[PDB]
Amino acid sequence: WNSNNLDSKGNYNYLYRLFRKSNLKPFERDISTEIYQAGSTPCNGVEGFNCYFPLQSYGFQPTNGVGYQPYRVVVLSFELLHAPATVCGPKKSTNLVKNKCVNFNFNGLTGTGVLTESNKKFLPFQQFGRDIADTTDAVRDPQ
Amino acid sequence: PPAYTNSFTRGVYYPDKVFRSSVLHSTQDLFLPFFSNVTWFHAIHDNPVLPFNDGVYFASTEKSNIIRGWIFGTTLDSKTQSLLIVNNATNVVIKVCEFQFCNDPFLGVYYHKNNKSWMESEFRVYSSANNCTFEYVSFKNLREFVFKNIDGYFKIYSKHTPINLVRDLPQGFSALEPLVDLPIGINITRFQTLLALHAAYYVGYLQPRTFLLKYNENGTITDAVDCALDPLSETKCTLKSFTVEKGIYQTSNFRVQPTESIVRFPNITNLCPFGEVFNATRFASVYAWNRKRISNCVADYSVLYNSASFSTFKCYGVSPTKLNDLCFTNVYADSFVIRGDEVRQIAPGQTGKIADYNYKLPDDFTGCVIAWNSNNLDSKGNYNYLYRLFRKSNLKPFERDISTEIYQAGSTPCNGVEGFNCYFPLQSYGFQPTNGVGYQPYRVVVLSFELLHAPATVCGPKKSTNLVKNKCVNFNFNGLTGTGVLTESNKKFLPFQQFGRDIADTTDAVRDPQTLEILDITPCSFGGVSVITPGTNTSNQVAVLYQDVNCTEVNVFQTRAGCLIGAEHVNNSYECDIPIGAGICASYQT
Amino acid sequence: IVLTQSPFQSVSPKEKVTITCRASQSISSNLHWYQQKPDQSPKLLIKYASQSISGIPSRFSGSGSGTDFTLTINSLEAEDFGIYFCQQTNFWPYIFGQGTKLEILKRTVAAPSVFIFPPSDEQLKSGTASVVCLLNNFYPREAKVQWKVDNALQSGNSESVTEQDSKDSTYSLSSTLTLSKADYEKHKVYACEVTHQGLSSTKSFNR
Amino acid sequence: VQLVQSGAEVKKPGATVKISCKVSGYSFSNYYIHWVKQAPGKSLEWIGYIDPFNGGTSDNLKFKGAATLTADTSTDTAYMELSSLRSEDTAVYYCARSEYDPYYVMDYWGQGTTVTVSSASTKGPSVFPLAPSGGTAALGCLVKDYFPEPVTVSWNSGALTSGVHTFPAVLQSSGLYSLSSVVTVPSSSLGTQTYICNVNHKPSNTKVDKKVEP
Ligand SMILES: *[C@@H]1O[C@H](CO)[C@@H](O)[C@H](O)[C@H]1NC(C)=O
Ligand SMILES: *[C@@H]1O[C@H](CO)[C@@H](O)[C@H](O)[C@H]1NC(C)=O
Ligand SMILES: *[C@@H]1O[C@H](CO)[C@@H](O)[C@H](O)[C@H]1NC(C)=O
Ligand SMILES: *[C@@H]1O[C@H](CO)[C@@H](O)[C@H](O)[C@H]1NC(C)=O
Ligand SMILES: *[C@@H]1O[C@H](CO)[C@@H](O)[C@H](O)[C@H]1NC(C)=O
Ligand SMILES: *[C@@H]1O[C@H](CO)[C@@H](O)[C@H](O)[C@H]1NC(C)=O
Ligand SMILES: *[C@@H]1O[C@H](CO)[C@@H](O)[C@H](O)[C@H]1NC(C)=O
Ligand SMILES: *[C@@H]1O[C@H](CO)[C@@H](O)[C@H](O)[C@H]1NC(C)=O
Ligand SMILES: *[C@@H]1O[C@H](CO)[C@@H](O)[C@H](O)[C@H]1NC(C)=O
Repeated sequence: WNSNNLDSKGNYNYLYRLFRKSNLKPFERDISTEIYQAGSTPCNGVEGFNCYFPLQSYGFQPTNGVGYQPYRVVVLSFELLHAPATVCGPKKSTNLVKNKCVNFNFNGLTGTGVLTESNKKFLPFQQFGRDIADTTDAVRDPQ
Repeated sequence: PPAYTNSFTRGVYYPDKVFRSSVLHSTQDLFLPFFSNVTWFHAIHDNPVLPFNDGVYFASTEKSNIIRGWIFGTTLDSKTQSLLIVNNATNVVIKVCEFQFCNDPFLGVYYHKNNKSWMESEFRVYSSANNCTFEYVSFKNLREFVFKNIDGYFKIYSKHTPINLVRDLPQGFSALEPLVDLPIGINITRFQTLLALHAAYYVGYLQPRTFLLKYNENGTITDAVDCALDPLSETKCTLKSFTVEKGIYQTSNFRVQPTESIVRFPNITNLCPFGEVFNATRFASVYAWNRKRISNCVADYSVLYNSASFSTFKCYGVSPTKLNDLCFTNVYADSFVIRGDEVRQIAPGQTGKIADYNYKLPDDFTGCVIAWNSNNLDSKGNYNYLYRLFRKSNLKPFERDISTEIYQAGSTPCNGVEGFNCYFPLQSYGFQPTNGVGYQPYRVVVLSFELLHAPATVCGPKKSTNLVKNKCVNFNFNGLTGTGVLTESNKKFLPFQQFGRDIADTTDAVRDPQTLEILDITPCSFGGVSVITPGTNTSNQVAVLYQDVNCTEVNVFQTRAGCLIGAEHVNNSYECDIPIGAGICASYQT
Repeated sequence: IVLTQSPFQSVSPKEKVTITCRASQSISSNLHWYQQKPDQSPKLLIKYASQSISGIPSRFSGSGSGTDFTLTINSLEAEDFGIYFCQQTNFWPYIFGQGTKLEILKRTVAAPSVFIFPPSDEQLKSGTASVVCLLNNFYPREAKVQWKVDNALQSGNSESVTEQDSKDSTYSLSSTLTLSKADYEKHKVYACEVTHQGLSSTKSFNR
Repeated sequence: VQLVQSGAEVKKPGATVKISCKVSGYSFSNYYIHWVKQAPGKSLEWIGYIDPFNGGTSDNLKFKGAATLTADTSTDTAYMELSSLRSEDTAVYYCARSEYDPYYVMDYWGQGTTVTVSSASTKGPSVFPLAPSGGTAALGCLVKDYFPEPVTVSWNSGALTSGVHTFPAVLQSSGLYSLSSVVTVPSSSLGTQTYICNVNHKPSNTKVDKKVEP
């Protein structure tokens, strides 16, 4: 969404990296204050010819064009399935029914089967069971 | 000094939360390889930084349980979060709390009073704590952890097991379940444990091995087999079995990797038109100048040293000397003659009569600009070299403006004729030999080369590999690339020809351009690996057969079927038992 | 693309010295001359070969003809003489002259001032002995230090500085002779001979 | 008007050295900077001229040190780095102002940058007195076994000036340096006024005091 009507006053406190010696890996934050060195001579930490401080900040004015109007980008990041669910939709845990064909979801794990009582014995930290075929054979009622 | 020891089988864990039973499940994950070399430590009478690598297998044998703490992270100045772990009197206590580290954090221990060891306030690791993005609270014995960062997850696996050995990691196998899983996300390149100061402990380094795991009926790992460990274990990874029955098994393949490379272009024959630019008869004008494609040429710049040479030699982008090593992609010589003072105006970001109007270098320009006097030739005067006095604005990057539309200072239309407020935009330099040194005509050539990111047409002044024989190399001949064993060969080309070939159209023979000679080619080696074994019930010893190779690139023996290793040849002849190839048959007995 | 200059230029006061800058193959209209005094950055006396910067003596002159450039200084003065360089111009980067050391003779001749000092009582404590012969105020510059051990020459441990300009237009110099503590006490006389123009002196002391 | 340079850097063979020359008193961007080396007892050797506005350079081929001239816009401080150092590269490095066109003069330099590429490490001097024997007495402090040059010996920390004559150094047979400094003082003052030398060797960080008595 646009921060142009609030953050822009412009605003030098919102800064970006103009140079990096490579391209970032996923969710890799570079907090290093190292100058970008474009020469062979050591910058020694200080600017000069072929020495540029790679971290630059666009001044964001409300008069700046739509291209320069600062936008606040929040990227939601979620892990999908196979893991215990913390963020959950407006779905409250249903009752459980046995010996009857049911669609189901456990902890985000989804499938369709006939849920029964079973005597196979998990180790405590475990979640799923599985069969030879990499099917989901046996699950533990989380609650 | 850090002393090593033998990891044995320790460091296998439950790679996820799945349950299984009586199944042998291959998995590929970061592990502590079997029998790897493991660093070893003390607390006696010692807690250095260690590289975090991709993770750690930590273990500490204990009686009095002195090794209670861990400090992880990149910096240790608090610029990040540093995970902290403090185990206090059996109470798990965990923090990612950020604080400014002291060099030598520790725990205090005082002898023999009502509070045993005391100094459970000792606790100077640092000045003070600021941010906490997490919080939690809660030789006889051995304690074993595994610490690795993935997906912002620092995972902790543990076994608290008793042992009887004083000296070293007990030899025996039990596998680690996940204790916690704090997804702080903070990276860790280094760490420091935390000790109680009046305790042996280990550090291995996780590595991306492939294991074959045995989940028992209860769903516990009783066994693991490291694939890359050795010949016999590669087999079990193919069969998904812990008992490999008698007989030969193809497991893997080996591809002999090449030595370095061979780039070969014929000498002296591929020459770039540098003189046809530098020495060109009449340079095009500065307002319309010659852009001559320079490509597909070994750089001749080394001949340029002996000559009348240059009023200036100026390389804006890169070093002029490294050109010897610097092979190009797009080189376009910008050829024109100008008045003396205006070689100055030729440079990225210059503002002048040349730079703004009849010729323009971009601000990002990279290349070697080259200017020299024509006062000895182009001067006689000479009005033929002409310039652009007027333009509506500055030029775009490398703008060639020939436009002869009469420049107009006023709004009243000139209709394309000269007069008041009507000026011919293109003015000529008269060149008189006695003109000032800044009025002398200078012959300018601007080489624009793009440096990297593209395949190379202009070849470096050297850019030449010597030639090697009978040794697998990765070769390039006159743009032909291939990897093989280059040998002498008797097959005789026709003169005009280039490549020999074969029934498969695959490259077979080649001709060395710099000196004509007929070189064969040959694939690397290949052949499959084959593990000849008696049943794992009899022995764990195996004899490896490299198929269809000569024994170099590897107790060795050469066969008809390939290079055999680890089986003693026998002149006696018995019944064929384990069939190998071409009559060679192996058996286990003496 | 290569230019050479006169190694040395010996002349007498008021006389005109001319120092050639000889540039092989093609030469350029421009050239620049560098006066260097010892242990100092050379000083630019000439521009385009045709011009001297302000404050530079107008007695200094330079020019060129054919491929030859010449540094011509009229009426040399005792402060003037120094090392000379000439720039190449355009034609790829500039090879300066090999240097031209200018001397001005006719200065008066005087004997070196010799002060010898023995090895200090601190030196002998650590086992080194240096008999130090100190030379001042002699012209022109040559000296040969012959150390007389008793009456015998020392053909070893003979350290004599090279002669250089002083601030007085004299020449200051030093001669150091290293000996062992025993050797310093094993001989009667340690004599520094300094032979100047064939006329050397002596300053040997007894332990 | 001024060219201010980095200090004397002494390095090993195969090491690297970068060296600054700062511009003040004139316009930095308007003037290129030549760079001229003078080897010991040798001629002016031109390594490169640089531009303030552009980061490219023309390089005399000759010695190859991967030499890159790098100036600075804010400090007007022109670096010259010489890498892949060799014992030949021991020399004085003169930054030299230039024009912004074909015209090339240097009428003003820095003082020059003395640099030593040597496999021998810097060593501190061993200072020793010289005892005084027309009514005057000559005493001095003999400095021996130091490296590299120079060394500035004073007397009474600038309180004793008249009579102090600094004699040029010599590199003796062991690969080390020797100098002498003697002051000439009257013969009545002996013992009633303390005479003290203060020895300064910059690369080796050596400050030593001594007292000269009869
Ligand atoms: C979860 O909460 C319910 C309350 O309705 C309780 O009956 C159940 O035992 C709880 N299970 C766990 C694992 O906390
Ligand atoms: C074992 O230690 C030796 C040095 O003692 C080292 O050469 C070797 O690489 C180590 N093992 C492994 C698998 O790296
Ligand atoms: C252990 O640590 C917690 C704080 O992390 C503290 O409250 C507690 O008193 C400590 N000791 C014991 C015995 O729990
Ligand atoms: C599983 O654990 C139980 C302990 O309750 C033990 O009796 C049994 O032998 C174990 N089974 C296997 C296959 O290890
Ligand atoms: C141009 O010709 C001259 C001789 O007239 C020669 O020295 C120089 O190398 C030539 N340059 C090129 C680029 O061919
Ligand atoms: C390569 O150079 C050698 C001598 O340097 C010469 O004999 C040979 O003919 C050259 N090859 C070609 C293709 O010109
Ligand atoms: C195979 O090994 C098992 C033990 O794992 C043993 O009991 C059996 O006797 C062996 N059989 C043969 C034929 O070697
Ligand atoms: C192996 O190489 C040797 C010489 O290197 C040769 O004599 C032998 O015939 C080769 N054998 C095979 C099978 O290539
Ligand atoms: C077989 O006999 C030959 C001699 O005829 C000998 O060279 C060879 O080594 C023998 N083979 C073995 C496996 O001992």
